[PDB]
Amino acid sequence: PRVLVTGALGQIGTDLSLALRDKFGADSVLVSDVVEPGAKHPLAGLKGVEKLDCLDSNGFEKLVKEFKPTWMYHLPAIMSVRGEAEPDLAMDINVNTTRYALELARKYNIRIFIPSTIAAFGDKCGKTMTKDDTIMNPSTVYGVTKVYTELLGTWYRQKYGVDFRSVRLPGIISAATLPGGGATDYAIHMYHSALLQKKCVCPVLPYESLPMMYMPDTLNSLVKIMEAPLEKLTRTVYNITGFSFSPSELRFSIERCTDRTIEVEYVEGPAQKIANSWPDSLDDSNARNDWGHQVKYDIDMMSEDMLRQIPILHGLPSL
Amino acid sequence: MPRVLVTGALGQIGTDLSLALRDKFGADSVLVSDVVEPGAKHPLAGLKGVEKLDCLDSNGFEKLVKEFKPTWMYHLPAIMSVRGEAEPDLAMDINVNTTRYALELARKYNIRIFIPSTIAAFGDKCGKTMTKDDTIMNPSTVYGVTKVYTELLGTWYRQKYGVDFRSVRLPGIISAATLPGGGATDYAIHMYHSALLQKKCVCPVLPYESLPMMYMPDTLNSLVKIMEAPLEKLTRTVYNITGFSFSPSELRFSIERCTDRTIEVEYVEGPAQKIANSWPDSLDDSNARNDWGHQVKYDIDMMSEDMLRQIPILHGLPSL
Ligand SMILES: NC(=O)c1ccc[n+]([C@@H]2O[C@H](COP(=O)([O-])OP(=O)(O)OC[C@H]3O[C@@H](n4cnc5c(N)ncnc54)[C@H](O)[C@@H]3O)[C@@H](O)[C@H]2O)c1
Ligand SMILES: NC(=O)c1ccc[n+]([C@@H]2O[C@H](COP(=O)([O-])OP(=O)(O)OC[C@H]3O[C@@H](n4cnc5c(N)ncnc54)[C@H](O)[C@@H]3O)[C@@H](O)[C@H]2O)c1
Repeated sequence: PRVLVTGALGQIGTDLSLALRDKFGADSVLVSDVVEPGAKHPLAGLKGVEKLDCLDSNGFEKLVKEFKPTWMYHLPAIMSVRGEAEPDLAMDINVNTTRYALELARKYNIRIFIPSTIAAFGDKCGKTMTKDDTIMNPSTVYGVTKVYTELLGTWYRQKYGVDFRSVRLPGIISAATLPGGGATDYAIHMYHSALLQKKCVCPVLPYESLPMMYMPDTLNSLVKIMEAPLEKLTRTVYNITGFSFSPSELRFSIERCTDRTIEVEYVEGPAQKIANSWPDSLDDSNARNDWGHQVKYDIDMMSEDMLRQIPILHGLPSL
Repeated sequence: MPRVLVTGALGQIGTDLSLALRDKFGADSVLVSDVVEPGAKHPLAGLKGVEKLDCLDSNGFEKLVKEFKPTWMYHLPAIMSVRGEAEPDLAMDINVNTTRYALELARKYNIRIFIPSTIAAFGDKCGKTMTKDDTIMNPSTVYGVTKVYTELLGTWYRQKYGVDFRSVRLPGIISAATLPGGGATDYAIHMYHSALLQKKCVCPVLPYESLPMMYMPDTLNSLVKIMEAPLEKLTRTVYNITGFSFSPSELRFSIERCTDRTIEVEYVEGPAQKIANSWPDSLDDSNARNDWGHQVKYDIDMMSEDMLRQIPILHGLPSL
């Protein structure tokens, strides 16, 4: 198994690149992104890290000819909040990079994973335990580009036999990457605020529940789906979930683990109208039955690990 | 009176729509455009307000919009379902990129913009009988895929920027003015030609494959009416519409009534069959009916009468 990763230096890529390196060995894994890893970044100095802009189809093909992958994880995308503000970049990146990856997957017989997202759903999905097949009316361009990713991948599978595999990831929580202005990124902010003992200004409303998953469960699942025999897969795109929580549910969790009250004021920002159009929870029975998707962390296990790791990885005050 | 721009105008839909808009609103208020120039027997040859514009040329597309200042736009170019399976790269280039440019232009210059979708946007999980406006969409062609994209992108432009994006999922459209090509629903137009010529029709769709269809006069009344409707009457951006549903053998019987003779039709399955089979047999268009008055005058025999009489006149095929 020779594994190419594109968009490999962001939140998912960082940890997935290390996980795959450890399992199949550094010589069987090639990691690429349009930027280079910074000095403090976990993949710096390592070899088998390349620069590739996936918008350059010929460059893309060049790397694939040379490395001869049997597997590819295609991760570059502009996500829900950023996309609303830079839609042109969203459409370019999410539509065209994906187009080229699937064309290379067809031509060089690569098994290709491209993640979708709960942002592919909108307010007609059926908000409670959303099924794998339902109405898709996303309210963000990111979401729109991901419905397209899903349909087009599945068409490549039917038409050419391309082994296209995908999951709808819930919001993903990890320690290793600092927090942005993204929709589910408030969770990652509250951990940091609690460690610094500062005011958390949470843009998502206190009782807005969302499906979420902690990264080690995400890594197990992204490898497991791709190791599975094709024969076992009754579909190309699967909901997976970890657990649903609201920001008040997260604040509690963090208080139980720090034995100290933390400071949260809830003032809505752009993430709230977005999150509200998403499902509260997913039905992932198909992923469970077909290829063994499973979850070992609950919200309190995750907080304990997050409150330990953040001080180690970014020097915030330990607990 | 609106100022209407039509892109993709020389094709099957464009030809008859362009003429209708010219009649109704004045030739002065209608600009139409296409990547090629019209050939001399084309109904739009020799007419004013007919330009050459490649919609993949964003700069060029913008320049014409700037000069003309439309208030409405019908953005028609696409690669359709049978051709798209064979030329997928072209389908994705046309169907995605021109659409993107159109919407940006609609936003930027305040255009009410119509972009047709299709029954081909549905697949075999849609609910095959009397399919709803809102249902599972799992199209089994790249065209279908790009049209789901078009539906959702346009909708997002309505929500995010206030763009008055409007659309319908057209069924198989039947018209006489345009010579039939290789597409799925076009077996129907060929069968009218084979009958006037008294030649074999080798049909690549299987005889009992029912599909939603509509006759051009009705589709024209609907295309104009959806665009005249005031925005507050529209409960949604994308509407199903149909005329009536028929299979190849139904169409053959209907031609045989009018000709009072037998046609020869042999069924040899082609690539149109699998595609067509994944589409709805019929659609629920109640929302379109209630919201903006979508209505239908022709049935299959009114349609055959008119096709068999019109094709000779328009194209010199043997009469009656
Ligand atoms: N993190 C989440 O909570 C989450 C949730 C659901 C789905 N996903 C999906 O997982 C994938 C990865 O998400 P992430 O959280 O790692 O995002 P991220 O923004 O953290 O990482 C994205 C990486 O893509 C790179 N990139 C941008 N343009 C590129 C280009 N033209 N060529 C090559 N690389 C380019 C960026 O430099 C960055 O390293 C995306 O498709 C995303 O939609 C993520
Ligand atoms: N005809 C049907 O039964 C049917 C059904 C459903 C939806 N539609 C939609 O209606 C639209 C028009 O269909 P049609 O049947 O008239 O198609 P057609 O193929 O007959 O006509 C297409 C026209 O678009 C033009 N074109 C191609 N590339 C172009 C470009 N880059 N810039 C400008 N023009 C370009 C072609 O020259 C042609 O004149 C399509 O979006 C189609 O999906 C048609």
